[PDB]
Amino acid sequence: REIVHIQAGQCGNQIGAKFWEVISDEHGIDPTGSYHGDSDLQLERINVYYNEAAGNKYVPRAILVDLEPGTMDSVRSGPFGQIFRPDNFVFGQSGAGNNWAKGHYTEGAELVDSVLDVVRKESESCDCLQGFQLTHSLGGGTGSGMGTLLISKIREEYPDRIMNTFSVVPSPKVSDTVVEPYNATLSVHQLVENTDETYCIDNEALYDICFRTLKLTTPTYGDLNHLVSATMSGVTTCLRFPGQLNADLRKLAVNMVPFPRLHFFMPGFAPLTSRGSQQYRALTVPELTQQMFDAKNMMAACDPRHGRYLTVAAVFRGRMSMKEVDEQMLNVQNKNSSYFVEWIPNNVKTAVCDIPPRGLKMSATFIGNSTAIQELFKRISEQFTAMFRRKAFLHWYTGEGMDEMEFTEAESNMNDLVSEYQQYQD
Amino acid sequence: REIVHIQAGQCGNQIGAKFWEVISDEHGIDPTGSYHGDSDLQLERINVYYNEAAGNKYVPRAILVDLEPGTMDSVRSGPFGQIFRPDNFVFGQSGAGNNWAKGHYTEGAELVDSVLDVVRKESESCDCLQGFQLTHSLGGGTGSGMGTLLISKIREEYPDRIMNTFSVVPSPKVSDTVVEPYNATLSVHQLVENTDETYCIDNEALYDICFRTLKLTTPTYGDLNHLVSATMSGVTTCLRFPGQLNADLRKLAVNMVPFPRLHFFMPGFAPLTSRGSQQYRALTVPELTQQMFDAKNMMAACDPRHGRYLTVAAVFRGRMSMKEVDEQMLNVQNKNSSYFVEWIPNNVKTAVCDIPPRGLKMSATFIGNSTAIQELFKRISEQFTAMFRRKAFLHWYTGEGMDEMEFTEAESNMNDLVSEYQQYQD
Amino acid sequence: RECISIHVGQAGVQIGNACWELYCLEHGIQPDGQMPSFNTFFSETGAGKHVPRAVFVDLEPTVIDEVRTGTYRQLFHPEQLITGKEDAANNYARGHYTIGKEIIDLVLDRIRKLADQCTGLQGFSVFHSFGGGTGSGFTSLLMERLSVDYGKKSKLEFSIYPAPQVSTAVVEPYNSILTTHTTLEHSDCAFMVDNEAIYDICRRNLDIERPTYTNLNRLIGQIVSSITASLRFDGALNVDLTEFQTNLVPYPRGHFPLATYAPVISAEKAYHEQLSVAEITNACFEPANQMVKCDPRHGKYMACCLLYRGDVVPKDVNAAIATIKTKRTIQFVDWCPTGFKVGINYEPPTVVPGGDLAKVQRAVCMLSNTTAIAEAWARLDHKFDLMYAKRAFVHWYVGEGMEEGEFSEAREDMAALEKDYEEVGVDS
Amino acid sequence: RECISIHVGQAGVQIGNACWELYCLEHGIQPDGQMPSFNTFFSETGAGKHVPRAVFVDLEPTVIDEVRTGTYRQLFHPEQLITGKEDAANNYARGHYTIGKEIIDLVLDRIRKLADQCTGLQGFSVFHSFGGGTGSGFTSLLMERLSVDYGKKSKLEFSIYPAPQVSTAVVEPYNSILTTHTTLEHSDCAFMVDNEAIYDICRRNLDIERPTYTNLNRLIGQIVSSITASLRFDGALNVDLTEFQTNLVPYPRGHFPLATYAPVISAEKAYHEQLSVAEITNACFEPANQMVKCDPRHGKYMACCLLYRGDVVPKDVNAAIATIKTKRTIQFVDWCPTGFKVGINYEPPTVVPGGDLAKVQRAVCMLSNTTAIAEAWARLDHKFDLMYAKRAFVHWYVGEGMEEGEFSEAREDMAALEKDYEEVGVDS
Ligand SMILES: Nc1nc2c(ncn2[C@@H]2O[C@H](COP(=O)(O)CP(=O)(O)OP(=O)(O)O)[C@@H](O)[C@H]2O)c(=O)[nH]1
Ligand SMILES: Nc1nc2c(ncn2[C@@H]2O[C@H](COP(=O)(O)CP(=O)(O)OP(=O)(O)O)[C@@H](O)[C@H]2O)c(=O)[nH]1
Ligand SMILES: Nc1nc2c(ncn2[C@@H]2O[C@H](COP(=O)(O)OP(=O)(O)OP(=O)(O)O)[C@@H](O)[C@H]2O)c(=O)[nH]1
Ligand SMILES: Nc1nc2c(ncn2[C@@H]2O[C@H](COP(=O)(O)OP(=O)(O)OP(=O)(O)O)[C@@H](O)[C@H]2O)c(=O)[nH]1
Ligand SMILES: [Mg+2]
Ligand SMILES: [Mg+2]
Ligand SMILES: [Mg+2]
Ligand SMILES: [Mg+2]
Repeated sequence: REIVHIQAGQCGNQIGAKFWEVISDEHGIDPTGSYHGDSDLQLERINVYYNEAAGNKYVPRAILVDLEPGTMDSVRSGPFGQIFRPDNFVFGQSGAGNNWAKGHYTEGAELVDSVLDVVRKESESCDCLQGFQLTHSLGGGTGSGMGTLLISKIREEYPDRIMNTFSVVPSPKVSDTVVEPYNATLSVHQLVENTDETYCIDNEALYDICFRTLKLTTPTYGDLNHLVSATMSGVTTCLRFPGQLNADLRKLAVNMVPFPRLHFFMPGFAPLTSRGSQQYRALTVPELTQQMFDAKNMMAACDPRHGRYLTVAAVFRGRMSMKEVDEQMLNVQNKNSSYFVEWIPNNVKTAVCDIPPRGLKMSATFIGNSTAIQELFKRISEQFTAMFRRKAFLHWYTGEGMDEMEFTEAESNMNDLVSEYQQYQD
Repeated sequence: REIVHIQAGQCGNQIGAKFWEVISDEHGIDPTGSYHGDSDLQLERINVYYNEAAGNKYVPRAILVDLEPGTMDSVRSGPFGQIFRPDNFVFGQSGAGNNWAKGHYTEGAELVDSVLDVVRKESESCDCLQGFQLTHSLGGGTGSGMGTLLISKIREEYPDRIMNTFSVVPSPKVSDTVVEPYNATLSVHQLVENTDETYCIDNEALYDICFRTLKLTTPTYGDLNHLVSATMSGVTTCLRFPGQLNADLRKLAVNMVPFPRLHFFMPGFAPLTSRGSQQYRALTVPELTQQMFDAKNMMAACDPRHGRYLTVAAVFRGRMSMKEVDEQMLNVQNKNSSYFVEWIPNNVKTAVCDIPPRGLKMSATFIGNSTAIQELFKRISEQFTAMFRRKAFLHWYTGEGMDEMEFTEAESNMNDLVSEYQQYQD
Repeated sequence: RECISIHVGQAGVQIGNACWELYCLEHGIQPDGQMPSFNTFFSETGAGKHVPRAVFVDLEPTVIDEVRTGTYRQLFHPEQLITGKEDAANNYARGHYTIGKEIIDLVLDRIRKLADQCTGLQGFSVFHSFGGGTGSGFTSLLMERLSVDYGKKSKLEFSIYPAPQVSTAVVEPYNSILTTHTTLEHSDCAFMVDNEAIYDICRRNLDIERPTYTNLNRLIGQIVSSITASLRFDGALNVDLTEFQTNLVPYPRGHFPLATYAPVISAEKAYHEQLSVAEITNACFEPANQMVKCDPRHGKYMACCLLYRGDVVPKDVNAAIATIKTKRTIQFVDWCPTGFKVGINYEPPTVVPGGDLAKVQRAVCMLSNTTAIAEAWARLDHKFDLMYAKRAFVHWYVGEGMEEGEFSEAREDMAALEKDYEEVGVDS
Repeated sequence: RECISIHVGQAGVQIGNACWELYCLEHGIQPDGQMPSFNTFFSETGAGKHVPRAVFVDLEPTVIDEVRTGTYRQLFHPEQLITGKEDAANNYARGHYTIGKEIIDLVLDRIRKLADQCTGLQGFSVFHSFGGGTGSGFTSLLMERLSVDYGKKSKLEFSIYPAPQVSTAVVEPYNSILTTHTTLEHSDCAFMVDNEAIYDICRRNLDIERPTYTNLNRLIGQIVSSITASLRFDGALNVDLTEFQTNLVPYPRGHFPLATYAPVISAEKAYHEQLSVAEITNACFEPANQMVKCDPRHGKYMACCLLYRGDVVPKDVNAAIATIKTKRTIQFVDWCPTGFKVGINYEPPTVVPGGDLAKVQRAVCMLSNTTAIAEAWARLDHKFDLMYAKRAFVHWYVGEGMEEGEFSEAREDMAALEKDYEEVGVDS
């Protein structure tokens, strides 16, 4: 039942920082690693994410990896740096320069072999691995490059374990580097063959959530990465705590993947609104389902209603009735049937567990698999072709040794994924 | 059984402000939304106008809409701004300039789509809608323009729900803008096809009530809009509280509309007199019926006795006998038979409920449908033609894109309405 | 719902001097910019200093230097104080082109800066004379460029009308006529004011022996704030600048409402007097209180708008209107039935320390579109004719590049304008 | 992640003087070396004295002696102060070979010493002029040797562009062109700056009557630290020098980004002004704030990078970018879709005691690869042609051993460069 988490790149490092913060909050673990919880259940499945160290202290089953010391140090300096063991800090000293070729192909590979040995050590300490979780960017050098190398090696060693990853998706409004589409394309190409699932979160959408719904004037990554961590913890709540339905991630994978190559997901979250209105809220399941269905509360920058749904997973936290949840989610499909694909009767599946998130009575996490997602791939592929056709900046990757066909084939596979969404779309 | 109310424009915003104030008074709801009532009946049908928020707090089922932030803010700053949720404040930032073309045709449409989504949200939260209530001006840009757009979209979505609206009618003594008749004509044209009923209240008459009967030297909108709210609450008293006759608005619609296109009403109210004389009053049903019949206590600027009645609805609040009310209202018809149209034996219909207005032992609301109303349409149509013939100011609407025939046809339909009143008149 | 104030020439700047002083008085703004409290006219810096959203332009340093040496120089941002090095010699040719064309780009970019500072610009107001150089000619140039980039934003212009008495340039008719045309082409609403009528009010209602521009500007400035500040502050019946466009201009050309204002009474005569809403509005329909030298009883009305400050009730206004309709001699044109618009704020009228007018509890601004304006135009046409008949001084423009036909043309355009007012006045 | 600063000639050294002064100001370094606190630029001795990782070379003692007599002479290690005995007479022939060749080996070994002192050298930055001798010629020699032993380390060069106004050598075009070629051959990124554009900024935005090099250097120095110190100190979005290579150079030849910087405002004008992230970046896209004499509106963009200091939020930057895309006139070349890179530190901008610029809460450095750079090259080509047409002064190089064809060659190489910029600008 255990999961090994790996943080790659600043994105990975900071999102994961928030993730581990939250998970320790879930179990009553203080920043020193000491358990001071509230419930027995907090310990009962603590093993998924922690090792019990002498003295009832816990160590997160996760590896922090990068090519820049400063980042790693900044994470270690904060709360929760203390909970991590020195053994999990693997890093170099010179970033990749946002170059997948440097991260994946050359330099990052040098660290990856040591990372893998630590991975192996941890998998050996585990009783039974459930899977692996990676947090990284789709556009960065170690996040997409190094991280994808690591993934190919882990899946190689553990074919039946669940490989999932959470990753930051480029947007026209975000884009930092000109070769960001190049890095994305190359990573996608690999991820589509080497993962079981990946979550596509876009900072653009996250900013909109923060202002529009959360009424923040200054969205920061500290809060943006908070929202991501909410969804990341949501997906293993049932795994960690008793409940009624679908606790296992594999069960979820079975119900969420109709076709081997379409494994990209749209996370969302409810309740997600500022405090000002919270005094007028009345959470009910219909209320949570209204917010989860609404595209504005999606973390992915994509409106599902533009495409069609293949699968929907909803995970509920806190004590709700079976009827209420199952009736209401059925009703979502009933009322919005035009946005679902007719192949699957009962497209909406639910998971329900008995432990609510600290501070809320109830909560719900949304995982969608809709053909609308192809739009995100269009943004990347399009931008790519413009660069690629002229070979602008290509020399920086050819300097590493990357072949034009390596990129060409990478594009090809991206085009395949879009076409497959279209084949299922309609 | 539920009603969604929408406040459009300053008129709508301020009249509705008083309306909601009154409705919360009716049910014992304080400005925070907390219930501290007197009776069980106050809660028993609170659902028509409220949502129960966590903690026994209630939220008014209504949307506040305008193009000017300041107005919206001023409403929100007062008592009862707190009772409204942020979700119901929909507004832009630039008024329409009193231009129906800007409100209906262009700019207001941009907000209307978001308003409608909120409307839909609320109708989804309801168990069963009874209908919709709008409060707006006939002469303003968002009140008549935006509001009429909104109405066409709502009726489209809910054909069998009751669409009623309360609106401020221009008068020669009130008239602010030169294009006010233009806005009125255009709104009328639409309202006659798209509503089930509209109440025609004229500030002129209201001022007369305030001074003549209420003995006020300085009539203010704060009090004028109070009188309107009295009548607005009167029509759903029975709906909200147990009684004996005609609680439903649809029942009233059935009894008040003899012909599909004649759906304009003359509200009035009793008791309506200053305190000085109240010590000499002795309310009886004859007393209430005397005041309600008397044209001076009508809120519409029109004397029914100049035309003829098609229908009369009287709603009584408080514990009165059946005989007293039914005998006396029969006697009104008997004594004033010359002002009723002979087509309908028993032109006067009554509704009687058991809950009196706070502060009174008994009260009565008058709804008339008399052919005299055509005079108000004459004032508008006449003024219109003078402007229209010369095209003074027309360019401001043609600037938006309005066609001379759009206005021509609008006039035509106004002329039809007057002719139909004449056909029934005699 | 913000705005920008543009002051060109000494007429525009000196009037502006009183205007911003008044704005300080309206909100308790210290000369240093510190103000504890108007965001439509000011932006705020992190220091808590507020800065007037305005641009002051003078092709001769002189007046701007005066600003720079005054107390409000700490309020104004240095970039807003723009100056040339030579005036236009009272001459449009230089104002509009030869000289002014060399500075105008600076000016426009500072305007853009402010335009970018504003979030929701409603528009802007410009102050200048008709007869000057910078004030007329430069102004023309300015409006040509502003209508390109802003377009649709409100273009309010306040123009000083040359009086027969005061006349400071012999070619004022020429300057004025050239200008007029361009204002017809690009303004949304022009308000022309005659210093000679104002003087008459000051000597009779304010009882002032010897009026100066400083006193004259105070009066005008207050009127302007009664139109704008009063919209910004909110009251009962708020009336936007866009509503004025919509309501005051029947045809694209008739954009010349005139202003009348009351109470304009000295402190000494105000004792003892209390004016009701109706009484003040009766003063507003008296020619003797008209800020433009013309006869309101002669012309007809097409549009009228009354704005109220302080203690006013709609009901009292309603009664006042009936009185105007019945008392008067307000011949309204058939083309507009009844056209009276009413805006009522709660903001009370303000008083300038060391002022010349009484403290008042209610105040009324009258804007009106009347056919009497043609009268003023007729006077200017005649004056032009005389000068142009001889062609005296024509070389001062022609030698700067102007074309004879340009002058003919502009006059003709004014003649057309006057004729259009005739036509609208013809009942139909 | 350390670096070395190399200062050659008076241009490089005097700029360096301000640069190290600024570094002292950034970290509270005393002239004696004592500092209680930058390890990328300083190494520490057991005394707690820190030593600037830099080498100062001047073929004439004069300037180095100035350094030696200044307060920071206790900061600098004597071995880092290298001097010759005669200048290059403004002449590459001597700078690069005849004279400079006799010292360069010393210099390189001192560099090696520092290279061995660093543990993880990211690279180094060099300061010099294009028109001098030592600064251009010697510099060329230097880069030839540094690329041999270091290779791959970052080669950033800051070159002063000869202005038409200031011209101190008649053979500057010749000096510059010879140099240019070699910088094309061995630098990774060259930043040329025009003192004449800088003066314009100082006289208008800093309001300085009489700019000197000491004021000019302060401005440049701050920009350079905003690029480097700001990377060393860590912030939100740290951006390495290798990322600049990767992101700013599309083809091996286009390594000439230009710099623009804002806020460049005097204290007096800064009062009252508060600039947002967006507003500062709007200043950064204005030609008037450009540190190179060219027109950014003329050319097209290929790459742009904005670095932020102090109080900046990514969201505000995102909005600013949208504004630049929509406002502008930023014609980006098809070859690069969207190329805007953003680096955001937390380190606030610093102020030099006795400075000329206001204290600011946020600051923005703009680096950009634009086709407008060709313009500058065209000017130099022309000047060369004139001199070379006559062959005036040619004997001062030829007599030192230069070959006629060498000059022809170098010009031609620049012509090719300009043509390559053309080609990239051609959309495809
Ligand atoms: N929601 C978030 N996205 C981030 C964050 N930091 C970076 N990013 C995003 O990730 C991508 C840039 O990547 P990184 O910082 O992760 C690069 P990384 O450090 O993995 O590799 P290098 O090339 O060696 O620097 C890009 O889309 C940034 O915009 C974060 O904290 N939160
Ligand atoms: N009984 C009342 N009538 C009002 C009130 N406010 C305005 N009105 C009347 O309504 C019409 C003017 O309209 P508004 O304020 O509602 C205009 P609105 O804000 O809907 O649109 P805009 O054109 O965008 O300003 C007119 O007949 C006024 O005389 C009020 O508070 N009470
Ligand atoms: N109300 C008012 N009118 C003024 C003021 N100053 C000048 N005027 C009038 O405006 C006209 C004067 O314009 P000038 O001052 O000559 O010129 P200018 O428009 O500033 O521009 P230049 O001719 O280039 O100097 C005359 O008709 C004056 O009566 C003032 O402060 N207030
Ligand atoms: N910004 C800036 N430019 C400078 C400074 N000193 C000189 N320059 C410019 O750099 C060029 C001068 O180079 P020189 O001082 O003649 O020569 P050098 O490059 O030091 O080397 P030699 O010719 O051998 O003395 C001119 O274009 C000057 O305008 C300085 O301190 N700051
Ligand atoms: Mg990194
Ligand atoms: Mg309004
Ligand atoms: Mg002047
Ligand atoms: Mg020298």
